[PDB]
Amino acid sequence: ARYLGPKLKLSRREGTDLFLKSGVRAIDTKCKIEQAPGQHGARKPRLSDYGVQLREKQKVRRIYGVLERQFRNYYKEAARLKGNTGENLLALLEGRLDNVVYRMGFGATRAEARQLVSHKAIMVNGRVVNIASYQVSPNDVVSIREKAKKQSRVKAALELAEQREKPTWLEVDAGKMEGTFKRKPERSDLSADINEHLIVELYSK
Amino acid sequence: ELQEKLIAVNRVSKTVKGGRIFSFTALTVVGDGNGRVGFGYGKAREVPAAIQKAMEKARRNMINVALNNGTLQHPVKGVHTGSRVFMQPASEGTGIIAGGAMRAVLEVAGVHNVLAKAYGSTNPINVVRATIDGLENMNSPEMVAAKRGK
Amino acid sequence: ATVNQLVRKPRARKVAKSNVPALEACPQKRGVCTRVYTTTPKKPNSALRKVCRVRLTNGFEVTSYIGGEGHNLQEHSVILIRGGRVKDLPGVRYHTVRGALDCSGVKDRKQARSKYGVKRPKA
Amino acid sequence: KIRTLQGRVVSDKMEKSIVVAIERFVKHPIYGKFIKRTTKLHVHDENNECGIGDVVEIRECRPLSKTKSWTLVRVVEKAV
Amino acid sequence: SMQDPIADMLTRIRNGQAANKAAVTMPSSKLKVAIANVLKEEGFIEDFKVEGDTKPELELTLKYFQGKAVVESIQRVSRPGLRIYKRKDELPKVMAGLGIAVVSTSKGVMTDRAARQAGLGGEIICYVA
RNA sequence: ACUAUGGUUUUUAUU
RNA sequence: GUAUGAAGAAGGCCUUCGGGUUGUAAAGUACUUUCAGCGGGGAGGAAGGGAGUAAAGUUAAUACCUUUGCUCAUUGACGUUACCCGCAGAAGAAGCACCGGCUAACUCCGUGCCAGCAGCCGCGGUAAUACGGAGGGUGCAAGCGUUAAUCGGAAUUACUGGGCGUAAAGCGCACGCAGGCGGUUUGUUAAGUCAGAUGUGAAAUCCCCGGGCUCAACCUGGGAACUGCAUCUGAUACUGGC
RNA sequence: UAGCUAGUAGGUGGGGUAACGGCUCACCUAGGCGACGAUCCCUAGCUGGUCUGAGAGGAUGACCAGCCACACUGGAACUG
Repeated sequence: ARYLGPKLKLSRREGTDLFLKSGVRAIDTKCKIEQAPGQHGARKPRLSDYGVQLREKQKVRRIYGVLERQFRNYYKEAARLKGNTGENLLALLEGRLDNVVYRMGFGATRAEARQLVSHKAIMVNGRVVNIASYQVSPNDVVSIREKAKKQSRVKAALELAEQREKPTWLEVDAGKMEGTFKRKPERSDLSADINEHLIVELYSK
Repeated sequence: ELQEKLIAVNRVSKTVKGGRIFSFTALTVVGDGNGRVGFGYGKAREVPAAIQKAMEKARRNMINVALNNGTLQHPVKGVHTGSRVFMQPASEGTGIIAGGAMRAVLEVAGVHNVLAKAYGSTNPINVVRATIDGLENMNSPEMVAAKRGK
Repeated sequence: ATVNQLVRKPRARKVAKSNVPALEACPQKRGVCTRVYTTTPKKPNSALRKVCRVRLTNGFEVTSYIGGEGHNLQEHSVILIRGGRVKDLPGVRYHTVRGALDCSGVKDRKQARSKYGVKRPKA
Repeated sequence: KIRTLQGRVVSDKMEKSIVVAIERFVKHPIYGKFIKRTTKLHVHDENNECGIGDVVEIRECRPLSKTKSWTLVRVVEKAV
Repeated sequence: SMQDPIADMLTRIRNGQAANKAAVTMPSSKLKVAIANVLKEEGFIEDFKVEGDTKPELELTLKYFQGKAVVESIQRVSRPGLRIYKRKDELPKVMAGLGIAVVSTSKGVMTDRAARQAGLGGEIICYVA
C-alpha cells in the first residue's frame, strides 16, 4: 500500500519533521512544526494509557515510511542474538535502501529515494533493485543509472547533502554518484527522537 | 531510581440517594526498575487521591528480588486465598507477553525476561498477593551453601 | 478423579450445532418468500417492526428480519436470506438482503452502501 | 531368536492341542500407566505330556488351525 | 491401609518444624534407611537410628538453624499408583543447580548427581533443595 | 369473632 | 505522479464569538515516464543426428558392430516472450469500511421514545460522538466490508491441570463373583525395565542459518523441531508372577 | 443394544492351492465366544502433511509426496 495525498499533513498529525515540503527554496522550512492538527488534535490527551506507545510507534513508523504489518516484521528480526528490540530495530530501519539513498543524498527525502528505487533507477553491487525495504550489507556499493544521473532532481539533492548531517557508517562521491556502505549503524552516532521505554510491550496489547 | 505503576481502578456502585458515590479503589505497584517491588491497594474519594492511598502500601512493603543473571533461578508457584500463580524465567523480551496485572509487577522490577500466569479462583486485588507469595517462596543464595554439613 | 478415570474416551464438550442449520454451512441462501408480519418490540423500545416468512431451496421455512426503510415484498418472487441475529425481533435468527434478488430496494446514501445495496451516481 | 511366551495350562483334554493363559503388561500409547492384561492362547501339542496349572513355553511359527499359528516348545519346571 | 514404604516418611520430615521438634519416629524399612543415609550425607538430618528385630522402628534427628527449620523444600513429584522413571541422560534438574533429585538405581538409593556420575537411570523418588 | 389487594420505572465527568 | 505555489483563493465545517480548520490540498508555473499502450532488436531451454578427423577394439583398426577428443553447421510449442533500445503526454489508474465503550478515530445540524441503529451493555423525549444529514478523523488499499466453517481464549473436559458437607457431583444402605491394591527370608520367571552392538523419527515444510532468480514466493546447501524408536547378544538390582 | 454360536468348537479321512488354514468336501463327538465392548447397528480411505496453539490438545487427510480401493450395478471365466 501507499498514502498518495497532502504530504505536510503527515508531519503535522505525527508532530515530527519528515523533511517533506521544505528545502533550499523555503524559509524556516515553512512546515509549521509543533502547531497542533485540526480542532480536536489541538486539545489535551485523555491517556488510555496505550495511546502514548501508539503515538511513539506511529512516529518511528512514519519517519522511515513503514507500514504496520511490515513494522511487526522489523520488531521480530530486531530481537535476534539478544540485540535489544529498542536498539537493533533502529539499526534495521536506518539500514533500509530507501533511507540509505536519502543519507547518500541522491534524493531530498526518503519518499524521493523510494520513488528512485521503485522506478528502477538505483543499483546495488552493479545490479538493479526495485525493493525499497532492501537491507543494505557491510562493504557493499550503491549506484544510480545514467537516465536519472542526467536530471537536476538528484544533483540538487547532493548540493543539499553538503549543508546536512553526514553519517559515519557510509561514504559517497557526488561527481560519479556512487557510495560505499561500510558497517552496521550503531547507537554512538545514530540519534533517535523517541523514548526507548515506550517500545517494550508492543503488539502484546 | 524510582518506578510507580497503576494497574486498575474500581468505583463503588452505591447510590447515596444524592447520586452514584465518588468513592474509588485503586490497585498499584512501586519499585526501582532495577530489582525491587512492593504492592499497593487503597480506597479514597476520587481517583487522584485513591492512587496515593494505594501507593501508601506499596512503599511500606517493598522487597528486593533474588535474580541470577538478570532473571529468576527456577520456576516457582505462589498462593493467596482463591488465587494461584506460576512464574518462570525466560529470555530477553519473552516475558512480556504477560497481561497488564503481571506486566506492571515485572516492569517496576525492570524485568522483561520472566513469564507469569494466574490460575484458580482469581480476584483482581488478590492475584498480586499470590505473585508476591511466589517471590517470598523464590529461593535466594542465603542458606543453600551453608547447610550440607559438617 | 482417580488415575483409573478420564482414559480411553475424551469426555463431553460444547457444540455450535449450528444455531442456524437451515443455511447448510453457508452464510446465505435464497428462498421464495410468502408472508410479511408486524412484530412487537422488547419493553425498553417503542416501535412496530417487519419480519418475513421464507421457504428456502432445501424446503426449510424460516422467519427473517427486515432492516432499513420500507417494503414492497411479493409472493414467490424470491429473496436472499443471511445468517445473523437481532435479538430485538421475536423467534428470528436470520436477516434479509436488499441489494440482492427481487427484494425491496433502497436509495440516497453517502456512508454505508455495501448494506442495503446502493449504487453511487456518476452522471 | 524367535519370539516366545510363558503361561499356565488351563485345558488339556484335547488330543492335539492345549489352552494356555497369558498375563502381560500393556499401556495406553500416550496416557501411560502399564497394567496387566489376561488373554488366552490355543497351542498345538502332539506330545501330550503337559498337566493343568503347569507353566509352558510357546511360540508363533506357522498356521496349524483356524486363525492360529501358536505351537508348544517345553515345560519350565514340570510341576505335578 | 499401608501401600508404599515412604508415603508416611516425607510428611513426618515436613511436619513438627513450627514446634521445632529435634526428633521424629516412624516404622522402619530397607528403603527408609537407604534414604536416611543420603539425607544425612546431604545434611538434611543430623542422625538416624534403627531399633528392633521383627518390626523395627526408625528415629531421625531433625536439623535446625537460627529461628528456622533446614528442610524447607521436600516433595515426591510422583505417586505410588503412577510412578516416574527417567533415562541416564534425562534425570531432573532442581532449582537450576541449587537442589537435587533422589533416584532408586540398580545399585541403590543415590542423588541424580551420583546416578549421572555412574551413567545410570532409574525411578525418581524425591525432590529436595 | 373478625382481611383480599396495588401491573411497569429514574438522576454527571472530572483534576 | 514530482517540485513550487498564500489577499492561505472559489466552495465546505466547527465557532467559550475570543476565532479555528479542510490545506500546500487546488489553480497558477516548472520537472520526469516506473508501470500500461504502439514501434525495433533479441538470450537459454538443443541432446542426439549430419560432415570432417583419430583408435595397440574383435576380425581385416578407413566394412558392420563399437570408442574417445577437437571443429563446422543446426533442431523452440512457450513467444504478438525474458531482456535491451525508441514515441507523444500526467498522461490511462481510488475506493469502500470504521469513529458510544471494549478496540483506532469527534463534533454540529435535523429528528425528539418517533423513525432507525443491532457482538454485549445499550443508543432514541431539546446540542443524541450510537438514528437521518454533513464536515473533520481512522484502519486498509484495488480492493473494502458483512456473515459462515474450524482452532485459540477453554481448567467450559482438567495428560500439562480440576471438582464431590452445602452453592453442582459420595452409590440410600449391604455382602463380595470378574478387576485392582497389599509385610518378611531365600530362590526362580524375563511380561514391564536395563546394558553392549546395530538401525532410526525420511523428502518438501513451520523454527534457525547460507545460496540460485531483486527482497522473496519457489528451488536448493547445512542446523534445529519432530517431548519418537526397530532387531539381536546378554543382565536380574526394581515392579508384577510362581 | 448384554448377550452370541451350532463349519460353531474339539477329533477322523479326503479334495484343492505357488504355498498355508474348517481354504474346502464328507463323518465322530459337544465344545467354543463376549465387556480392550462380542451380538446388532451407524459412519469412515491411511500416513507424511496442512489449519490452529507455547505446546499438549483440536480440525482435516483435497491442491506437494507415497500407499490402498474401484470401473454404470453385480457377477462368472480365460490369457499371463
